[PDB]
Amino acid sequence: EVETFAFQAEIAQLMSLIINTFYSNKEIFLRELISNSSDALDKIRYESLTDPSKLDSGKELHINLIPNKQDRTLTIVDTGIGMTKADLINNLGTIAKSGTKAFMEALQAGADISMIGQFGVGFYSAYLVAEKVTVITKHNDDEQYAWESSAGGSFTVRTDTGEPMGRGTKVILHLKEDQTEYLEERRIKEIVKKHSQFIGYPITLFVEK
Repeated sequence: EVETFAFQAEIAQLMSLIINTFYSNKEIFLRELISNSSDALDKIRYESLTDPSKLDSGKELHINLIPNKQDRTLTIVDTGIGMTKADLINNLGTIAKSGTKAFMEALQAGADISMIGQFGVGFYSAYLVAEKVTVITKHNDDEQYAWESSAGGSFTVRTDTGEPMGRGTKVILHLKEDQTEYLEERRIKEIVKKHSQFIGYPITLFVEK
């Protein structure tokens, strides 16, 4: 049972700008997603300070990067607070309407696409490198859900029957054909060291057979 939704017009505009603008510095997508994971981990850590049972769904607070060359996917897994169904529908827990408004003024007033995370909408930088994004998420207060979009103005939400997650978020990037450098170990390591060297959670880069 799959529900299909229209993006708000402003978010559709943000996504088309990300997809259509010539902009070579695509690697920042990974910094933005890792920063989102760190923010999500901070949130469940804070809740756990006054309620330890918040971590009954998993005590480890971490970020995994899982490349798969056969599937042409890069998956960013975190054990943060996760998202409810309502969060997913409401632009993956972001204030994306007002954030987009600010970002697009900045782009005409000098800024470039790499500054996107300063406006709270860094998630959508995934579409610099992905033709499709799948988000699997589990929040303590809701069931496990899958969000998905290939842009084009719509996204889907369904209950996820896949592998149970415990708590957190998985962002599956179905990479564009010309963006497979982001599956190579040495490229991912370089980007993490350049842009994510001070993230306060372990980031484990998985290797492949």
